[PDB]
Amino acid sequence: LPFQTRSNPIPWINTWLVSQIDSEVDTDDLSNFQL
Amino acid sequence: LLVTKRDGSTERINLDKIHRVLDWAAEGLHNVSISQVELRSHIQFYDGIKTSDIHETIIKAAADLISRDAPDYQYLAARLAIFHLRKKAYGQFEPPALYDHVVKMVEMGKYDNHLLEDYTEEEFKQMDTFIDHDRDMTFSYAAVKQLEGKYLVQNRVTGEIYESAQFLYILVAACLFSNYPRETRLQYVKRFYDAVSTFKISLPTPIMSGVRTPTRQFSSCVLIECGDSLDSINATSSAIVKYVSQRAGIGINAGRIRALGSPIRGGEAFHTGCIPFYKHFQTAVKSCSQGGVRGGAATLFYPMWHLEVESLLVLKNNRGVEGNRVRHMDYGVQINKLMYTRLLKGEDITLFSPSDVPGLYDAFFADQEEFERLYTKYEKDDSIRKQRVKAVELFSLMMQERASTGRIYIQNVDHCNTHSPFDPAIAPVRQSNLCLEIALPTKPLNDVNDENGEIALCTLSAFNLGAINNLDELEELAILAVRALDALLDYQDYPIPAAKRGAMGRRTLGIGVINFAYYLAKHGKRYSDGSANNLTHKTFEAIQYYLLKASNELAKEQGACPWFNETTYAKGILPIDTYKKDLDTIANEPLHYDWEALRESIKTHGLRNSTLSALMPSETSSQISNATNGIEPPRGYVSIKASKDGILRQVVPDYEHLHDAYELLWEMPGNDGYLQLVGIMQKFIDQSISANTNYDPSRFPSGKVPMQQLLKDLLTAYKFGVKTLYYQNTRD
Ligand SMILES: Nc1nc2c(ncn2[C@H]2C[C@H](O)[C@@H](COP(=O)(O)OP(=O)(O)OP(=O)(O)O)O2)c(=O)[nH]1
Ligand SMILES: Nc1ncnc2c1ncn2[C@@H]1O[C@H](COP(=O)(O)OP(=O)(O)O)[C@@H](O)[C@H]1O
Ligand SMILES: Nc1ncnc2c1ncn2[C@H]1C[C@H](O)[C@@H](COP(=O)(O)OP(=O)(O)O)O1
Ligand SMILES: [Mg+2]
Ligand SMILES: [Mg+2]
Repeated sequence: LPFQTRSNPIPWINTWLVSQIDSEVDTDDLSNFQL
Repeated sequence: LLVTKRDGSTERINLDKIHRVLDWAAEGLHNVSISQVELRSHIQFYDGIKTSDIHETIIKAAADLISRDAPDYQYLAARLAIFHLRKKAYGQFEPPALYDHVVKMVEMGKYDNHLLEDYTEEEFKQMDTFIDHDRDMTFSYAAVKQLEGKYLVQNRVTGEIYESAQFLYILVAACLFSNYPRETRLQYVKRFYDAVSTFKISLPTPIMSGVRTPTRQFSSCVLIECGDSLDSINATSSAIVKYVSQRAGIGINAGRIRALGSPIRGGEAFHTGCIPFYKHFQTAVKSCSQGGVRGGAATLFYPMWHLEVESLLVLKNNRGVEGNRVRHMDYGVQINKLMYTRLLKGEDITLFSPSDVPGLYDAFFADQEEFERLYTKYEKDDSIRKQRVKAVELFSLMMQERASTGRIYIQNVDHCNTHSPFDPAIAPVRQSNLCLEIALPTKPLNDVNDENGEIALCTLSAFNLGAINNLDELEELAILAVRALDALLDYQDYPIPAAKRGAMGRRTLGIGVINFAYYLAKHGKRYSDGSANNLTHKTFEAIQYYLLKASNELAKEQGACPWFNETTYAKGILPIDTYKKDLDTIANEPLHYDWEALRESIKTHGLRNSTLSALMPSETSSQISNATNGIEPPRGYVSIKASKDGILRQVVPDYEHLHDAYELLWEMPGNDGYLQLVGIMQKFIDQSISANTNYDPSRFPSGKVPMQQLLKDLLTAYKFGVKTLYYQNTRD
């Protein structure tokens, strides 16, 4: 490569170049819990 | 063709003037394009086009190019906008001298005249040496738009911007320490200016917007308690109106108002319900919410066992007549252990009007034992008007209204007094604020000027966790932050006497954190997996310890707060004693600081401030340092946030290096990992945390979010001692 690494200075050219809630509750499952 | 310069004169159109500016703003930046900005501007030239309109167009163009592939546009658009804002206030890029500017601004009535009374021209020129106007080149675009849109002193009818960013910083430092002794005044002014202008300390909207302006109100949170009387309702409405016009957000506690149908004056009148009064509180807020720094809002609180609770939960939903909807306020449902017990057992919950149950309300907050006694007693009393509801159904309604509206909040009132810095017998917490992170004592008012009432004010600030490189830097930061906020309490004005009484007797402060997600990314930890548990404990221990130590040393210098005896700190109790013991099963990190020696110094010399820590969302203020807001994980690598102009793109800090370390909001499998962290933080936080619950419907079978999960998460939040729950975000 003869030039320094560089980012694309015209990125816009690439356009042209490549073309309701589950209500159910289980209190026993909740009872398996200590506050 | 001709353009119209800023000074009115006209010259031949020259695109090289535009290349120069853009080349300047893009210098040093990686992967930006001068050509892109010019072409994406689609700048339509006409004869006589103003050169100011030209610049605003290329700012918008460069601002919308912020992306993952090109993050550095956040600084290209910022440097362009700073350049634009410099010309808007000064007519040039170079800012004037601090003295010449303050003189002109005090003369225009845009600054407070005390600036000339407290500082001499020799002192002002000495603070102009503190200023580094090149720190304007460290902002991101989102930061600059918040400065232009909210913070920088401006005219709200002209749109005329009056000051630069570094003048805002240095004068906030000058004013807050203006009342300091000459021997250490400019010493602190410089040190605090450096702290906030280099993003070690985050300052909230009212401080950024107001500290240096004539109208002195800088407390973000106003907490008003309403009694069950027209004189209190009138006083509450008047206090809301006063403080909403003063950059403040309101928290209303209308749980005492008797239910619909209750007798008035022994049956001379029929009580039409709470909702007609809630509508009055809403129009109080909305009457003068907008027009100032931003649109104020308010959150109303009521106990879950209230009789009208089934009608208050649905106040924000659209499906109903306007007579039964108060949509434009948020609501916080107050719950204690007994209410959750009824849910876990599948039993019922009895609803009372607070007027029919003597002492039941005060016990709901102060005395958890006495409440259960009165509750079951009144449940069996047949002479008391009551209403039984299946706890499974009442909770489903609330969590369902929390889901659809997103603004139905929850405050576990028993945790806010069992693990609080206040004695529930002396000064219980019966309320929270707009964003559910403030918990301070209140007493309702009889008049607008009732001396015996108490309105709770909290002044805020944040530590930038990304800005520190070692936790011991907080010791120095906590001193600077606490001192600045405490002197602010004496410096500002109080439109309501009862509010000044609370602010002066308790001197409550609320210092939080920002950039927490970037902080976990720098440590290679995540929210959900639980890898941040022990790190979070180590981090927030240092925060609270150095905050207490800073205010404890300040109590030595100027004396503890007048009502310090009402605090649990006065009795020698620390957060390390009253925290929720379930946290010990999710964190084995030990304490690292000498808490017992701090306990002795507090027992002896007291605390200048009754509260110090509270984790607020920092929705706007955190954007100044491009930090991830509060403790919430960023929504994306490039986040979309709102402003008065339009949408803003905000890159996560240090994106190029840490895009893998970040766990984005919707990359989290659930709330259990996050909620544990909030509980661990709450072990040390004086007040509360604006904790969000998040749900991705696509992560659930049949695409519907189960009520089982909404309740299981609400319980795991209480299990780890979480005081309050803020937003519930639902994806898409
Ligand atoms: N709908 C309706 N509500 C009222 C009326 N008068 C008072 N209220 C409400 C406001 C308060 O929440 C509650 C108590 O009102 P006050 O405490 O100002 O009335 P007062 O002390 O004269 O009688 P009290 O024995 O406390 O009911 O009733 C009325 O004429 N209509
Ligand atoms: N839209 C608003 N209007 C009025 N006050 C607000 C608003 N948003 C937040 N506040 C106040 O600021 C406090 C903390 O919220 P936060 O997001 O940290 O504010 P900021 O936007 O200044 O960072 C809240 O408790 C509330 O009192
Ligand atoms: N003759 C010209 N034709 C087109 N654009 C111009 C111009 N002169 C200046 N500009 C651009 C450069 C800046 O980005 C923008 C306004 O910047 P400025 O330096 O504050 O304005 P001015 O030079 O008109 O006082 O307008
Ligand atoms: Mg020029
Ligand atoms: Mg009365």
